[PDB]
Amino acid sequence: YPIINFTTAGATVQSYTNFIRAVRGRLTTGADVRHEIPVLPNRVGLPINQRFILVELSNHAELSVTLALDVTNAYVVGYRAGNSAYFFHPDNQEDAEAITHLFTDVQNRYTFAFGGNYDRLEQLAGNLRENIELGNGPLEEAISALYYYSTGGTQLPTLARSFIICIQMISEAARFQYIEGEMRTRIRYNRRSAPDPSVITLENSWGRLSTAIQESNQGAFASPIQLQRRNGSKFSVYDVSILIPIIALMVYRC
Amino acid sequence: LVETLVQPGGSLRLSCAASGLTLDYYNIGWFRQAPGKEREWVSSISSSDGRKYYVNSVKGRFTISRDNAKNTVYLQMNSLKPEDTAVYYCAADRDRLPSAITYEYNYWGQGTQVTVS
Ligand SMILES: [Cl-]
Ligand SMILES: [Cl-]
Ligand SMILES: [Cl-]
Ligand SMILES: [Cl-]
Ligand SMILES: [Cl-]
Repeated sequence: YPIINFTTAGATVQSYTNFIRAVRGRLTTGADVRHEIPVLPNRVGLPINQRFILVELSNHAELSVTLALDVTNAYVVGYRAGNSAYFFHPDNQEDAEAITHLFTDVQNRYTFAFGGNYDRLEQLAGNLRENIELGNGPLEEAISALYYYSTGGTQLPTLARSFIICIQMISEAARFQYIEGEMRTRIRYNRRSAPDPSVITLENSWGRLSTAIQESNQGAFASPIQLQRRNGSKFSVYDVSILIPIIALMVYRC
Repeated sequence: LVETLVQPGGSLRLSCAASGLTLDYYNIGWFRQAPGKEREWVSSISSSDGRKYYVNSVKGRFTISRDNAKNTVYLQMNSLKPEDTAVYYCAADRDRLPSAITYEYNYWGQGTQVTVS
């Protein structure tokens, strides 16, 4: 599978931007463009050898872990650290076959009983996305946390918090230009902060926006979708034009 | 201070420039604000392309462009309508592409009252 390497050690705005761009490049190899936005392929007839992308993450402590991303939805499905691989619960039997092709050289394979959706991971982390800080610091710590999970040195809450970090800084940044821009500024000013409600509302709406965009009549939605501005005010979206600057990838609906 | 009249179907060009900013490496966006309303995104141009973005209601009427010779970004407005009356603002940012979702940008230009009669 395609591998993208990124290190938090000395990360800059440019190196993070190059990283997200390469992830987007690998995710959209099989995408087609609807209303100027690439649509990720759906799983039907998508060859197994093209189902996943690998993201290798290092930090200053010279620890590395490898995430596996699903090209149908950009989401993290599992990861490898050393001789151990951990996968989220697959949502059907076809996906369970799919993940047997990841990390086939590890001696120890484990599938969590739970999925990797935000509501679950926040239950396990003991905190909501609103109170989990993001940035180069949080990501570096998440890498260490993932690395030592096989070792027995990471507790479940810390592990779920690290997943929440990785998914937002990689999967959601790949999906949304706005969220990539937010991570760039954290790096630019060397600061960590939790995402705001507008980021969270946008993450929650990714599937619904994809539906409204792909079912639209040359841009115009059949019905409006409410989004949240960063200042907290809420606004209706009636057309794809407003979303083109914000959203980089869509999930298949057709 | 807002700078501040056009006939319906008329033209107007606004300028985005600041002495300290190499705009050819910024994302530029334009917004407009009616008296009782919020600031509405109009159009953006990306730094790391020449890629231009428009709200549907100005497509074919407004054109955004960069003049790298004068380090300036322009919004050319044609076929203006009374409904386009508003204070117009440009914004610029090295990291964020201006959009409707946020107003947090490194640079906000002075407003210009545009009044179509
Ligand atoms: Cl680091
Ligand atoms: Cl693999
Ligand atoms: Cl489990
Ligand atoms: Cl909770
Ligand atoms: Cl939250």
